[PDB]
Amino acid sequence: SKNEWRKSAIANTLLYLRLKNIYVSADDFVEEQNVYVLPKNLLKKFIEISDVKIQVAAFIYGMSAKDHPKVKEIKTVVLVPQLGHVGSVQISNIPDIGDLPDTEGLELLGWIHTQTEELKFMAASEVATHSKLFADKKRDCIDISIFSTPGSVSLSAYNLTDEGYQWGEENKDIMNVLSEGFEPTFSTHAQLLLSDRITGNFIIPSGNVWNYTFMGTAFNQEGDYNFKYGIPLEFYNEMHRPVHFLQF
Amino acid sequence: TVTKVSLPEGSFKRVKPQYDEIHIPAPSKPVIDYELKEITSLPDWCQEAFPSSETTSLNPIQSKVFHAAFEGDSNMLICAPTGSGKTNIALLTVLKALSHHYNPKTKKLNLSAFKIVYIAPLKALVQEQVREFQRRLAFLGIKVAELTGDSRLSRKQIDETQVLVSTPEKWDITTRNSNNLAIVELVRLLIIDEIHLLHDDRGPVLESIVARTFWASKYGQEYPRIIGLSATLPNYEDVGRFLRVPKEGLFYFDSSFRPCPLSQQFCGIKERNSLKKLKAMNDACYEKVLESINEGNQIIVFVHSRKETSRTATWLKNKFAEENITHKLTKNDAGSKQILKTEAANVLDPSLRKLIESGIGTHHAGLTRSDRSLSEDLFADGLLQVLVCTATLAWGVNLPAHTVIIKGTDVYSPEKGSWEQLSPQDVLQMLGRAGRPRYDTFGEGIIITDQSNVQYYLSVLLPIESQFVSKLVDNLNAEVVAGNIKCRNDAVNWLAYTYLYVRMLASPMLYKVPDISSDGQLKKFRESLVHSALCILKEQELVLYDAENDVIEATDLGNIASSFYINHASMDVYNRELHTTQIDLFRIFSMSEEFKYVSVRYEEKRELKQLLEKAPIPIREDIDDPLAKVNVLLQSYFSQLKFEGFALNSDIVFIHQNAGRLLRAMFEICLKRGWGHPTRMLLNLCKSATTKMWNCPLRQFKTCPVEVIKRLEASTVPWGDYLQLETPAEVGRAIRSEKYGKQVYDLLKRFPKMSVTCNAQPITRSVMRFNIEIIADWIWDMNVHGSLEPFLLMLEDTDGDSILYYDVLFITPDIVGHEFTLSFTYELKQHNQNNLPPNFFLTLISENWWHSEFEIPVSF
Amino acid sequence: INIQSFKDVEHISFNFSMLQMAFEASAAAAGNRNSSSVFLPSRKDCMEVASAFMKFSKAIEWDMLNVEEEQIVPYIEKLTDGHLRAPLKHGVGILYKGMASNDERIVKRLYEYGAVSVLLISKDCSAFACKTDEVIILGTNLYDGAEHKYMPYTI
Repeated sequence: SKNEWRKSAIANTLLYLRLKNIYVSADDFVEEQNVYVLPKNLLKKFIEISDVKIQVAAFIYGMSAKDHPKVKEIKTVVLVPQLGHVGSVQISNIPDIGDLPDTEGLELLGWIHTQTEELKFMAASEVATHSKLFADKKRDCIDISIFSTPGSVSLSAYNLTDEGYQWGEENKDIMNVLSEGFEPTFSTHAQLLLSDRITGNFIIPSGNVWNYTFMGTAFNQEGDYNFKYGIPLEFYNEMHRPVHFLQF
Repeated sequence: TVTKVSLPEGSFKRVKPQYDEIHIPAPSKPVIDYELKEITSLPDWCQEAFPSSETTSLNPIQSKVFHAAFEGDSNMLICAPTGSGKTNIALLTVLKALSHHYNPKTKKLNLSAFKIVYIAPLKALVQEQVREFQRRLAFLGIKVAELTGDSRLSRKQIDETQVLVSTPEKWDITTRNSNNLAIVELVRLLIIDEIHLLHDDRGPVLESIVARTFWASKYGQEYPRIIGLSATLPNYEDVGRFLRVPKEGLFYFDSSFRPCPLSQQFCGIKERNSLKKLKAMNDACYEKVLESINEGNQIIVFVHSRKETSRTATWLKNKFAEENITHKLTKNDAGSKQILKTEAANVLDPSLRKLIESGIGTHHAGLTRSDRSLSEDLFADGLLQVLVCTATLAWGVNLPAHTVIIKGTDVYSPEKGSWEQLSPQDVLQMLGRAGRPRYDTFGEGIIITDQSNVQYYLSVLLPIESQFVSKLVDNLNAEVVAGNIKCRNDAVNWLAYTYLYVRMLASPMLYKVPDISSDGQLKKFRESLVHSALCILKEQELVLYDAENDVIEATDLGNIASSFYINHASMDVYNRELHTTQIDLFRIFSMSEEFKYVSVRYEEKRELKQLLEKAPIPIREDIDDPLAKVNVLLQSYFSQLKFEGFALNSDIVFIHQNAGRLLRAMFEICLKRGWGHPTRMLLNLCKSATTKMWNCPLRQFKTCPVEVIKRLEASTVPWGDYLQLETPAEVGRAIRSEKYGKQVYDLLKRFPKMSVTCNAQPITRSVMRFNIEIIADWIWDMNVHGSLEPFLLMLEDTDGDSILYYDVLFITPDIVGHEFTLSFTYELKQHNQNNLPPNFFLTLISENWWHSEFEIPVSF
Repeated sequence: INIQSFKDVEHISFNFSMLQMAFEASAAAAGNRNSSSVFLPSRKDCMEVASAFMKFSKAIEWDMLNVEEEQIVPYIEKLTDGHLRAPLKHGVGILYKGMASNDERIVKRLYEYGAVSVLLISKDCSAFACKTDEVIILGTNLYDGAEHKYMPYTI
């Protein structure tokens, strides 16, 4: 049937319950390298607006404190026009947010996204997309991968090596079967800390819609889009589905 | 347990194989100590009020009551036989009430000082009295209006009117409204028709109505005149007490006094099994129908269901042809047939037509409005010999026949989940059709039932007991909400003006009193009921209660329950449950008490299924379930679906007139409770129910052509986009029509979208003041906007889930175009006090106009 | 200091329901033999509240001036502004900007002695130090048809 989504849409209502089980990938703390702090409220919301099956992604912007130049607090999650799939997501370009208020000296720290396959390393659609977005622009951009599954969510932060990037540049496209040249060693654990003592916020497209699944013709993947602070829409929000209200 | 019914002298029983019939002769003339009061003896204005009654004088009952009615101002209770002439009796009391205001010397008649209310049990009859009273009281230039069937704010106006004809419930809601207290003061005549409804499970409405007129008046001090109109039944004594009628004004008329005097007959079917019992009644029915026809008389058959009418009518049709069929076709083949068969063809659609060709009609709701009006009018005109009816005819219409047969008295109570016997008031309503008073020398009423029941219906042609406990919790809350209860002594006083109370004192064993002799006038019992009631209310957060202290307090949630007439239990569910979703709302909507009785009847079910599978919002519920009907109906109203069945089309109408203020009550709760997403969705449903759409509002101007909107709806250009253009040529270019482009623009120009700016000022740490400046400029409307367009203003949290302040703005033609300012304070929660959020939101939504919402961020 | 909030009232100066509570407080003052003054945002509101207070006082056991009615008529004779005569008579004083000093002092004195139990005072005349036991501020909004809105009192 067409209505695969109906079942998923009902599912996403209980997606808030997955946040009684929040797991963060940890290893030995190294003060020689960075630590990324993700405000807990942003996580809670970002999951609440995600799908159970289809990938959902955003950029993260943040900045260092004075106390430690290596503690990068994430301040803002910028949700942008995009077209999700199972196991991959097509994302529009790094947003221009320069002209918004309170954006004084934010760094683009990277991206954050859902997935339905728990791994210990960045996968091949991840590496393709990570290179697509950041290859020629900002190499240190991390990837925060969220493994979201019934019961729980599990966060995992990665850097990408230059071999990773190069390999990703080689792959303009990714197929289900080809799986050519891939390495789990392409990516490296990055230090992520979830904190509840700082609260971050969202920046959303000005049109308000971030989910161009049911509008896949109008999705401009190099679109010059506008943005504002604001509360992000849910994945199957009526506005992401003009078409279903036409049948009715 | 046996309570054998005394039958008048001359009564007798015949035993027939299929049914025991038992006979009650027409009664002898009474002692003639009266003169029929010819109209001409009435003062000369009135006389108009009685134009061309065939008699040109009042009938016996009316003449005897005329002194006290028209020359008296005393309260009155009139118990009389069925079909005794209630209108003119009501009329006499009306005219008297008018007399107290107009000057005898002055030509001029005061119209603002007096309000007359006429309570009547069913809309069918309420409408009828409105038509009749308008015609008759036309000459005095007074307005008679049905007190509005659906809405609430538009009641404040209907005091354009001098005679209000309501049902008990509509007048209960009206008069229970704190704001209507203004207008209850002008009500001088309160006519309650069918006052013996007191005994029905609807009767407490009449108790509440009266308890309120006497007891709650207080400082305003002048009680209206009351005239009860009743069936002759035991306890009329107690009833006249209940509505403070003194002996001057109490009347009881024996069957001797009944105009169009009624003959009764009771076929007591005796067959045990269903197949043969059903046959027994059909035969039994056929005989009586035949007899009535052989005497040149017409006849109305009451049956329990709508499918029954058509199958009973058919049995007859065929059984009449099985032997003769000449008898009912026509009065004369030459006279009738061309006049019948012309009319038989024209509006008749269903199997009804093959029946009408045979001179027998069917009549039920869920039948084409034109189709049932033919039935009434053909039967009225002699052309149909036999109308087969569902019970509604009895309350709705004024369509008499010489003979009326109740086939069967089995009825289905959905409330009781079970089959049951006809209530007494239904049987008495039905029998009020029997006997055409102007034409017929007399009338005939035939009940057909199981022998078990015959004794019972004999007695009827009944007891009355209070059900006030069952609805006690809901009804207590409403007085708590009206602020008349703060401590539980107010509650045990209140209960003293109930029927329950008068009835408990008098049969304490029935009502399970502990000990009347200890309790005296049941003071501890009252207090105990009140307690238990209050605790279950407190348990559910409709009230605040301290037993020890003894303070009763009114919650916002209880305040919704009272105002929207919602069951306390239902308020509980709404409390806990409100992740509520669109699909759920439609369900919850459909769960409303207001729609308790909605049932999916067999015939309409096929059509209903067609709509339930094209439904835009999923329905979890079955097509068996009533909830699915209400849901699919409401979805239809939003899509303005064309309906064939009359039954169902009435149903749907009933839904939209409530949908509005129910959906609002739902919205109000969610806004109070903070739930962003259902609050947002409810606001739309509310819009959707105003605008009758899920559509550019060029369709909302009655004065637009049908083609022009269709091109703009498909063209996907934003609605507001068309509004921006300030040039009359430009608007016409977008339409792609020249002449429609100049006419459209003036309408287009008038519509406007607010402008809002808002800064914030911290007064203290905790307290933020918000200063707002607003403008919209729109073309004035004498047709499109009314006197005002109201606008909800909310300030809500960043998530858009928590309403922090609200206020309603009413824009008026003097307000549009010019700027104004609003200020308010809101106290930041501790969370936000420590870390300010980035922004809040401030939003304005038209209560009336789709997609006129305008929201702006309010930065920290 | 007892502070009582009230729904949907930002829209106007005070509503029927608030007025009732003001009257309950003034009756409670009257019953404790304490004197109460009531503060209103306008002169109109003083007149209109007086009129409600007369009506409300009739419909209670306590409708007393606490003094005989023949003795009050010599005083009311001055009639500098007829509108004040009618209320003053029932035990209720009025103070607005622009009174005749006759009016002013005739009203003050009757309160001073204890003839009239209740004083009603414009927000403006709040300056005049007119001490009492109980105070009722009945509504805390001002209309200006400059910004076409109601504004709340400043502390």
